Amino acid sequence: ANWPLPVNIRRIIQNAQQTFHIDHTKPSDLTIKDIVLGVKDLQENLLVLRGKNEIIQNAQRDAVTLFCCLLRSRLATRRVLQEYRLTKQAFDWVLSNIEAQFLRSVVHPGEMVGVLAAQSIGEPATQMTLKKVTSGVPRLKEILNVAKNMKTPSLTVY
Amino acid sequence: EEGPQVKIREASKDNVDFILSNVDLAMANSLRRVMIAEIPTLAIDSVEVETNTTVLADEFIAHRLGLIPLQSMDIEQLEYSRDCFCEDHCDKCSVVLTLQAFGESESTTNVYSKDLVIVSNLMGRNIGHPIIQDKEGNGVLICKLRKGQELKLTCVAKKGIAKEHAKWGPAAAIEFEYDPWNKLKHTDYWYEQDSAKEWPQSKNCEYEDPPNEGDPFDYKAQADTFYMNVESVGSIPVDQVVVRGIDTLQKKVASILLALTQM
Amino acid sequence: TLSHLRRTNTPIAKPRQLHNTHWGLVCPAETPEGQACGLVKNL
Amino acid sequence: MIVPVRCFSCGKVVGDKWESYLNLLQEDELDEGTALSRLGLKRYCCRRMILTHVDLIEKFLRYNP
Amino acid sequence: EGLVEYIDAEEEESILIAMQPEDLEPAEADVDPAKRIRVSHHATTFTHCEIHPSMILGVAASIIPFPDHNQSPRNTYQSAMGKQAMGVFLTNYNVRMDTMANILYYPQKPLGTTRAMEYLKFRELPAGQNAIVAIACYSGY
Amino acid sequence: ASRHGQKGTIGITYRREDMPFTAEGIVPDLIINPHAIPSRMTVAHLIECLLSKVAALSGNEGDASPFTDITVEGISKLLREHGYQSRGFEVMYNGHTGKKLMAQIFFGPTYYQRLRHMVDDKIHARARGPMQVLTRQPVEGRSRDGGLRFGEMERDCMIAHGAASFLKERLMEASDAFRVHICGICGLMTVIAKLN
Amino acid sequence: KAIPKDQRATTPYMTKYERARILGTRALQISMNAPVFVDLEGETDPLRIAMKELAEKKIPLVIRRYLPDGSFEDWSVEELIVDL
Amino acid sequence: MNAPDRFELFLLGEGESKLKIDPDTKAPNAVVITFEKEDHTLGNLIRAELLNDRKVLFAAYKVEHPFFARFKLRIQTTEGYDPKDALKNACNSIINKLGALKTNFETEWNLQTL
Amino acid sequence: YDRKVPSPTGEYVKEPEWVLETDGVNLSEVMTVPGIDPTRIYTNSFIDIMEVLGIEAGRAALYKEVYNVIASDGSYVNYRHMALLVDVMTTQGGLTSVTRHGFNRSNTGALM
Amino acid sequence: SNTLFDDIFQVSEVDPGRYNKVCRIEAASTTQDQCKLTLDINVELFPVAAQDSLTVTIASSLTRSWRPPQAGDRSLADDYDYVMYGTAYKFEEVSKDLIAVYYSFGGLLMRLEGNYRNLNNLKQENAYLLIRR
Amino acid sequence: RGNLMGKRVDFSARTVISGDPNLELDQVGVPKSIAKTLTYPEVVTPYNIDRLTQLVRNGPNEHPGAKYVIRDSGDRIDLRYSKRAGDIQLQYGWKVERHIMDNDPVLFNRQPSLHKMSMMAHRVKVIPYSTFRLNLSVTSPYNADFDGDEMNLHVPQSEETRAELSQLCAVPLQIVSPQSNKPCMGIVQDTLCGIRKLTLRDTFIELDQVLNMLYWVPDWDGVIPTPAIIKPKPLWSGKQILSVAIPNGIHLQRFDEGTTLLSPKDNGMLIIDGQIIFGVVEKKTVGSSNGGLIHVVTREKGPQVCAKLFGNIQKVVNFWLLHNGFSTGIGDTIADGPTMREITETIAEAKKKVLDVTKEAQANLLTAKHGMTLRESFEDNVVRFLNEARDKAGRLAEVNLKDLNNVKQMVMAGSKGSFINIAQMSACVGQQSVEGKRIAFGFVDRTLPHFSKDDYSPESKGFVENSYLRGLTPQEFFFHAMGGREGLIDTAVKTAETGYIQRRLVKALEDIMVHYDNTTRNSLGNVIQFIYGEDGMDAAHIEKQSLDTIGGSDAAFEK
Ligand SMILES: [Zn+2]
Ligand SMILES: [Zn+2]
Ligand SMILES: [Zn+2]
Repeated sequence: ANWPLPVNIRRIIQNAQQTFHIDHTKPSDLTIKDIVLGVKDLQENLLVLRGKNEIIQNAQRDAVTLFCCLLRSRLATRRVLQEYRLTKQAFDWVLSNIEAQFLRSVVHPGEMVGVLAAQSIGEPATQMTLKKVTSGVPRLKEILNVAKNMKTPSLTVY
Repeated sequence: EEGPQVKIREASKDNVDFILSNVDLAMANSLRRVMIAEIPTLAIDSVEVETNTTVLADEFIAHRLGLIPLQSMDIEQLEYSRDCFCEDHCDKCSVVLTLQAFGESESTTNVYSKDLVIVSNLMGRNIGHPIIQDKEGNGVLICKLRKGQELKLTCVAKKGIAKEHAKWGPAAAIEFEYDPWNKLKHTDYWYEQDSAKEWPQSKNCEYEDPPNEGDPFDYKAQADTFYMNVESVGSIPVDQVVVRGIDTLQKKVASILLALTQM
Repeated sequence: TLSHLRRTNTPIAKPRQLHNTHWGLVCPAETPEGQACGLVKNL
Repeated sequence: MIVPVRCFSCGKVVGDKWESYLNLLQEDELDEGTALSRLGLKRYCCRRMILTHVDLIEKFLRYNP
Repeated sequence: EGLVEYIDAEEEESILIAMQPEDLEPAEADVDPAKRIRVSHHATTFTHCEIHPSMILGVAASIIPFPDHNQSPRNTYQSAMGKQAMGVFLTNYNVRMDTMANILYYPQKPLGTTRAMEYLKFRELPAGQNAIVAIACYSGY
Repeated sequence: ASRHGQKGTIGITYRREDMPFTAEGIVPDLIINPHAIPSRMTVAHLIECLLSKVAALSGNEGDASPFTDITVEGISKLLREHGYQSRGFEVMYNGHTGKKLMAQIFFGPTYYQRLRHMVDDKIHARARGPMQVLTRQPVEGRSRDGGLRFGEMERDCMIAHGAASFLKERLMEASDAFRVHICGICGLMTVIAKLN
Repeated sequence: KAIPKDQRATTPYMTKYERARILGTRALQISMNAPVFVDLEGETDPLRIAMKELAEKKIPLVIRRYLPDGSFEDWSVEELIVDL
Repeated sequence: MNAPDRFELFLLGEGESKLKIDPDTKAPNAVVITFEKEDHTLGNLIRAELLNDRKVLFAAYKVEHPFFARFKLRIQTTEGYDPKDALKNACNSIINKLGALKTNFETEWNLQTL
Repeated sequence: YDRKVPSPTGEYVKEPEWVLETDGVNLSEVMTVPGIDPTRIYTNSFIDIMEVLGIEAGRAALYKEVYNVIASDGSYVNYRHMALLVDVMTTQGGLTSVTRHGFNRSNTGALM
Repeated sequence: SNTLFDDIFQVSEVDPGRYNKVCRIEAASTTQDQCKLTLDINVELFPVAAQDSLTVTIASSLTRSWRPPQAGDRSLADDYDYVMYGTAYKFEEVSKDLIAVYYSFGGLLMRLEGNYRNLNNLKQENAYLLIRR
Repeated sequence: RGNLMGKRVDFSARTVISGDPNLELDQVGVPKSIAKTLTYPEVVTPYNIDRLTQLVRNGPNEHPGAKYVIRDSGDRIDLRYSKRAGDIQLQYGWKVERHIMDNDPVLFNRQPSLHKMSMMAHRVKVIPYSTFRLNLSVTSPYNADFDGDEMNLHVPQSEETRAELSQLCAVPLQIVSPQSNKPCMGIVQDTLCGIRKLTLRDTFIELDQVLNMLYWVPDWDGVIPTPAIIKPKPLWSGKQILSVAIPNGIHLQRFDEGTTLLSPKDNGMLIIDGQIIFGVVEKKTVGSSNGGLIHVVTREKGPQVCAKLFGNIQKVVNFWLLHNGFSTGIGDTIADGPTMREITETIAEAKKKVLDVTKEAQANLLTAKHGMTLRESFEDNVVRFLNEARDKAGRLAEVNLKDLNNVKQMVMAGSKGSFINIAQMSACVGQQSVEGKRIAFGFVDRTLPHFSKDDYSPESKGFVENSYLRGLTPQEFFFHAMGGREGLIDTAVKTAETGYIQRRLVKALEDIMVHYDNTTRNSLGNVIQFIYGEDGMDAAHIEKQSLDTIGGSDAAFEK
């Protein structure tokens, strides 16, 4: 259940927990409609693409599915109310917040991922130097070259 | 008298083990440092080489000369060349010694500091004299010559301090301990079983009462009483390092006071 | 200087590995890093 | 190369104790250890200074010119 | 007088060699807990005995103190650095005119020697000083 | 470097005072960071100190010969007889303050080498000097006042930083920079330049 | 191959690289004794100035975003949002 | 070759005054006095004395970088009390004790034989 | 092997399972074998996984592989990074090496 | 200008887990069996031991830079021996007819269990801990 | 390769580097001389003439000076020779190649450069002596250490160029690296080793120091915080003051093994409103970890604020340690007398096991596991037997180590050291190995000429029973040496082979970038990914979060 996703929601929450001094003794001013419909609406303003057509409008949905899952499981009615006594004000803030952050976590056109990746793999590779299989550099070499004569073949059946 | 008070135990031409009590650690230290680094002294700070048929390099020899201890009692009435209005040096801000040595015999001639020869006019002030504590009276072994080797120098000793250079330190080494039993708990000893059986016991304990088992921790006590000892190269008598030390530190302080004023 | 005069070079299956038989004859430690490691030996 | 004037570490003049030290060894037939202490060299910063010195000059002087 | 022989790796194959003579030829008839542990002299066959294991080393490593209380590779590093050390490489450095020469002002024989430095003339032409060191976190510099 | 594969450059020099000191008034000529020890497992180093200390004290040559029965105990036993903590630790006071140091320190003498290769012999630093006649590119080595290699690898990084302009400025305005005239029909440098 | 101000799909938000080039280019003009469209609260460094010409959307520069086909979209530093 | 002359450790150069007094901005009745060509010896001694005055609410000091020999003393005193005075007093109380120690030592030194 | 598995009650539990590791490859014929779960059979020989299951699968293993190289070393690397690699290695419908025999032929300009 | 909790405690255990100037004390409450206490105390400045009668007090009075003496002749909530200041972080429902709280005195910790404190106990940073005899 | 894509450029500099604890993370110490050489073409402008002319007057050999003055026509007035070098009235439009001054932006790199982090922009800080001086927490990205490494510096020449460095390649901007999607700069050596101590519950500080520590932090709000203690003595805790370094609004929950909002072991971590509530501060908190006080502080307060976080934490902790001291000696490697006993025999049984296997095997009683030679199975056993032995004698040693033991003391901070180090330095070193097997029979049927033919006992084949402390035996030595070598060798190899791979990857992807339609295509335009990383999200702006909907019983998902 632990996967790297943009926007550390947990934090935003804590950052409302004390920015609005929320007391876990009095009741919230949140309407079940507020939360539920709010969380939903939030999911409409995340965006990563802005074409108005079908195809792209469907990609956009894909690239957000997961995060949203995170988002929904976190910003759920009980939770919002029972887990972290938010208030229409705090909650309302937390949303406007996520949106912006999300939008900030998008890649910028120009980002030279080609290299950025090549290096991200080459480096931790030059950190490798040493239960009977071919690993480390040799193997990585085996792979990148797309060798056919691999030393440790194997088939793993279930 | 007033605060700060001493209790000399030992004393001689070179050392002065003494107890400095009712002072702040900050001071015990400031004092200690100053002794080590800011008391002025005369020392060769320029060597003019005329001939060196030796086995040693010029600057190698020059370095050693600088290190050779010179008298410095009346240094307080010798100026800093940088303040003397002369061009370069004079007899108001320096002391020039000559070194001339020739390998005469075929039995290795040694060159000691006792061979430096004051050429300038001391002007009747005790200053710049190859200090000699040898038994045989040959202060420091400067160099050795062979069959017919020459060494003809001319040094100019100037006023200076441990800060520009260590050759100018009069102090040598200063012992310093406080709270021999760790009553003050300013340390946490490293042990394998009994930090008391593994760690030695300083002479200084004898001059203080133990910790008394069940007594609580004295959380208000600070550091009073310090057991020091000043060794002395000798350009200055030990008593002086302590005094001049105290003096200098005192002047340093005063100059800041004088500062605000001119401000 | 001593070390240079007591040096050994081996031009060109496993030759840079310190080898059993080397005991007693070649220094187990002294050898250059990388490049010619194990190839340059020292008696 | 000649006895260091003064100890790197603390500054205790030491160059005026080499010959003294040597004699204490040869004639007084003493062990390096006591010889040192008698010369007033009580701390190790000042004991390694002499104990370790390798008076190479005595070999440089045998070179004629 | 035949008390020694010259053996090459080939003949080495056919011989049994005791390390220490003593510790390896007494009959087994309490042990210092701080001394390392050695196995035993199990062999009614010894034909030779090592002059001295410290001899398996050579010039460079020979100057390392206790290289037998040191991680393998660190011994190799030191051996490569002892050759970049300064000191008097020859008492006649002054009479030799050669491309660069580095000499130490006050070379010191090491307080920590090796019974094999006597032959490598180290104490006579030392390369290094005996500094008072303190392993301690100070100014963080 | 010590004698145990542990090299290091100086990072600053402190005068006697600023240095931590021994109650005896002894101060170190050198200070190394404890952190360069756990991992390098270069224990002998530590030992050698224990030994060299005892030795200097008792004016005895310390025998750190390899395969011997010399123990860290037998030594620690000797050093204590010499009035010192059996391991090399010694209460020390902070030079600035004079106060005691809450942590005793490993203090003793250790043989240290002065390796060649000294900063000043390396400090090269050029700002457009002489260039090669063949490539019109900066020359090699510092003895010649050359340029530093901004090779392949450095380039990739710049590309990775997305700093396009800088790159151009590095691979051009500094080093190779040349103006050529071309035929607007056969892109060859076959155009006779008669500027006047 | 142009693209009307409408049907604009590119990011409304300014990319870091775009702003770093905008910042550079204006900083450079400012370094060449060019008119400053802002009031200096006491700034002297071209860049530092140019930064403040952007913080007050007063930098007459437009970015032309080429797509990968050849077409493009012209965005003005006035339009582009600068979160970062 | 990039080493600074030793004397720059105790000799003020051009445009360097022994002290500079700027008013701290964070606290009230606060002042940051920068000292030139002075190290721990003074800094810490004055910091310690300055902490004996019960009208002193704060007092610390730092040599921001070993390379250079200068330091900063910060002082905050009770409303109506000027730290510069709090500084003056301290230096004095210091000199006085010092003189004292000078004497008492010289006394004892004279009762000594050897 | 160790395999977490949803328990009837909801929580993931550890239901160890027998697995056969092999010292030799021939995927094409082993899946067909009965008893094995052909849904999960695997191999570190991506090439083979390619020829047999299609290229989209090959990409998978290709990554599954690289990943293991890097993670067996405790080290982590964000997906995307390796992703890009594998993909770049997998867009031309086949397994294109990082060798010259692969990407320099690519269709690119001469200078690259 | 208040006081928020008074109560004598009986110390049942004193634990010094690899600390030489700190012990974690657990003393029960005399009177109401419901109340129990867990606290970190500097045994170097304020020893403690097997079954002691400890008086506890909380409050929030006798945040501007700290000053020290002078007032040595002024205010004095010094009717105790040992005193600490801290920030409370979490209020928890021990469930049932009981409720607990957590305070941190610069790392020295304390957990208090009871119930009528719902009112007498603050909800913010402020919180001094006073102990005597 | 060496002339077109890799050239020797002008305005470059290189020297030895050394750490400087009073330099900001993003700065770099440039030795005066180097600064006096490297220059920067600044055009004359009413917003500067005064400074510019003033420098031109200072000349090329006093630091804030300059060299060369460029004019309209394109002439170069050389400021070191020139009857008119003490003249020269600057004219708007002219260029004054000035020395590199403080705060200039410069590209600083260490080779090999297999990262972006290997090349970063630093604020210049001209200083005495001749080594580039760099902040320690800039150490790892460049993978430097100060045993002699040299580093290269390059100076931007164009106003744009500078901007490109200060806005994209600045050290601040690089703290949270996209590769590991976590930060790439932590807190090391002293600052780390110390910060931990400074944190221990047992650690308290008083007035005089507190006041210095506070002042030491440059951004101090000068508001002395109230002591954790006000009783018999007003004492502050370590956490107390360190918290001054941490800015406001930073929150951080942790929970290690035995944590419990009362962490009896001063475990986990709890930071609220930039105030450290509970937990010792070490690697997990301040390291360059994922959850880290750094990952959080970068994301929350801004790159720069977090850039500062370093110096502050350092300045405070360093000072504190400068006065607490810390060290290590042989002593720290000595184990309890009864322990070495328990250890030595711990091995004594391992040997008997090997021996008991051996005799079993020689009786042909052994049952060969499937797929392995009875011989293979034999070996594997002994190797396992011996490894465990080492590991337990080792563990056995690790327990003695008192919290006061400096080695253990660093291991706990996570500032150097690991089980292994202790285990080998203190108890049995271990079974040596070459080519994944225990030492071979270089000689006929034997390891050395000191053993009898056919002898698979541990001593014979490379099992170093002793510790680095006790010392190895010749054979042990030699063996351990063999492995030692195997290491150094593949060391030299694992470097080149990798260096090569590092390139093939770089060339292969070189030209791939995220285009303006959020697509990922190479030069040709051929789409490679329809959305980068499949979510078109930038790697740096990501963090491991928990999807609260996958786990837990069905009942708990409902409750
Ligand atoms: Zn004069
Ligand atoms: Zn000494
Ligand atoms: Zn043409």
